[PDB]
Amino acid sequence: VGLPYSELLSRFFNILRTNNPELKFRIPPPVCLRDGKKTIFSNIQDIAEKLHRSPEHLIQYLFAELGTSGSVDGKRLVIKGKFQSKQMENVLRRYILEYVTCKTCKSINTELKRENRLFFMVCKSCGSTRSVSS
Amino acid sequence: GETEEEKRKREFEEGGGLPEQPLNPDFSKLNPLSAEIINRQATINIGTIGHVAHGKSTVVRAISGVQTVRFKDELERNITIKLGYANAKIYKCQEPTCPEPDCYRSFKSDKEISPKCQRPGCPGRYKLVRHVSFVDCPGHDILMSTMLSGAAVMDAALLLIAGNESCPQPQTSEHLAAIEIMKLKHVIILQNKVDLMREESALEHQKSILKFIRGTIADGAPIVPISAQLKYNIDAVNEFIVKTIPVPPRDFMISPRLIVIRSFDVNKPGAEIEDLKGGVAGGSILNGVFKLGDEIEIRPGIVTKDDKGKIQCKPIFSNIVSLFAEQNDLKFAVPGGLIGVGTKVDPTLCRADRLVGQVVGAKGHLPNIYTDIEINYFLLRRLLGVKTDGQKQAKVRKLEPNEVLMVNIGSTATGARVVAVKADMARLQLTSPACTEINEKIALSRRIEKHWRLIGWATIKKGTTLEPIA
RNA sequence: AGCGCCGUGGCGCAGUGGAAGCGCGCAGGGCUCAUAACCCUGAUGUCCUCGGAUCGAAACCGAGCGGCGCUACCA
Ligand SMILES: Nc1nc2c(ncn2[C@@H]2O[C@H](COP(=O)(O)OP(=O)(O)CP(=O)(O)O)[C@@H](O)[C@H]2O)c(=O)[nH]1
Ligand SMILES: [Mg+2]
Repeated sequence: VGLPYSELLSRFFNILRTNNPELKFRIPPPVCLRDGKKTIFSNIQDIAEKLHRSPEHLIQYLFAELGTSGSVDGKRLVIKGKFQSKQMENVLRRYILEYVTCKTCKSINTELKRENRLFFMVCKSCGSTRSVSS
Repeated sequence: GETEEEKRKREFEEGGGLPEQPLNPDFSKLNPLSAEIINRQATINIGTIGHVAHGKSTVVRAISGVQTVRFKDELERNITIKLGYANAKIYKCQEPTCPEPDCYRSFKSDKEISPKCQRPGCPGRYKLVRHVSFVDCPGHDILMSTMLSGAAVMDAALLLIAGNESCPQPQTSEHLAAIEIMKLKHVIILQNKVDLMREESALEHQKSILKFIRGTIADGAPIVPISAQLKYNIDAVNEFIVKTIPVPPRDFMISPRLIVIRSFDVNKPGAEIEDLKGGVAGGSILNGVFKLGDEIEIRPGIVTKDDKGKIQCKPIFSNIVSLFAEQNDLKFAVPGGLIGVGTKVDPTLCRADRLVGQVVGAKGHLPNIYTDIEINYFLLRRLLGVKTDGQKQAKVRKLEPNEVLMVNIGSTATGARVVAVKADMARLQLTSPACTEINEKIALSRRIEKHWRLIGWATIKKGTTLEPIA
């Protein structure tokens, strides 16, 4: 008898429609600057906010993807190397795909935490515990 | 201005605390729901089964709140070989006024006797209907001995199916058939992913799941849609467990026994050795009431090979330091719940996977180790766990003489050789020791496609015994 | 959880017991009609934190932090 299954399914669907009416669409367009020998990315702070991501971890991940060196200037990242905006856009796309939003379900409110020395991710909307560090 | 820790204390002492168990209670009049038993140990073992990488630890964590944690750096992420344990307290609201679906509440093991209702508007308290243990069964296609043994432990089943993925998950069916092998009916079907489907997709998935459950032995399985991540619809799961699943027949008549699945050396590093503790066997008790201070013997134990290649078996005598169950040290042990029996054994026996699936008997009983075992087998039509791309799920062949196969005798994970094949009967020679106590429901797996594959069930009919050296 | 390693100048090694090092990088100059090659000058540091013997430690040690490899899951 699967009758008392559809009712609690209905209850769950009403829960979903109550909690999450909106059911990412919040990625700032990475408008970059390629000044020949130099490259300046101003959007680094905005993409830090709209993805709820702390700046230092994001910029170190960017430096870990591509072996290029520079500095951080001002609310912007100043890397002296050669990259089209498409490729840094692609790197940000990878980081968005595998860090800000989980592959299994649509969510974003998760953030960095340190659970016995690495960076162990946890969520807020759900309560996840996934060991994503590298 | 009370701190949250002060608030939680005040509620804990207000909830009756956790009273100490009586040292010597009259055991003839004790039932598994008794206040001394129900408050401080788990009387029913519920086991999680599901497809790989869908979430079975998370459902248990959402129910109780006790982390399986997951370990071994590399195993932190892929799969865990050992089982996952957690205790939940089942609390029902004493007020009839609150709706019946949400009155149930599953709390962690440290909750009080009667904690307050978190529903806004109900001053009623919670009564403890039962305490339950959870045995997280790994669901990988390579790891099969641990799943069979954890099954051999548990008494209630919990099936997880993901919605957006394909309906006929094969190793989920393998889990269900393994459950059917050991004589369990009480299975609750869970839909792990329901938020991520549409209304029509969820109904289609339910229709498919129902269409799968027509030929199997289990017929009236409850189906309930939950979410391990969103953490909702927990109370009705407790409802279904309480209503559908009663206590298996387990009283104090049967002689004492143990079945160890896990080994845990207790050697806190950095600490000086002059302050140490014994070796702990993580074992389940299906029969036997154990009290603080007892002499017990691990029957297969020391397994040696002489100069002549003969296997000598030395039982591990041991005195029980403590019977660690649930949260606190307990004066008596309840059958039907996994417990850490800490004994004087050297922790090097309980460091690695050494005491995984081994029989134990207190002093005052003589189980028999065997070397040849007569076994009565019966197989299914097809192998479970192979996604053939549309072509006739592989049919089980008839067994050959002299073939190494994994024969899970209760908890024991042994690789035996067939010395003779008959119409329904076989004889298995073992190099890894195995004992026989009563029947020890057995699972059979072959090596056809690299990793082990379940084929059918069996029960011992006879065997050639060995006399342990004293 | 303990033990093996470490604490940049942008890097890697280093002397680590007189107090700022070497090469690779980068800015600048030199040679050349000119470029590369070659030749010279450089500014970068809490040499991770806190205390201690020490004229004095960055160095010699310890009451804390962070990052690395094993012991391996160490109720
Ligand atoms: N979207 C979604 N994700 C879930 C749900 N339940 C669990 N997960 C995901 O599963 C992950 C945890 O998986 P885990 O419990 O380790 O899988 P497993 O139990 O080891 C698989 P096996 O039992 O075969 O070994 C989490 O990171 C979480 O995001 C759910 O209901 N919905
Ligand atoms: Mg598990």
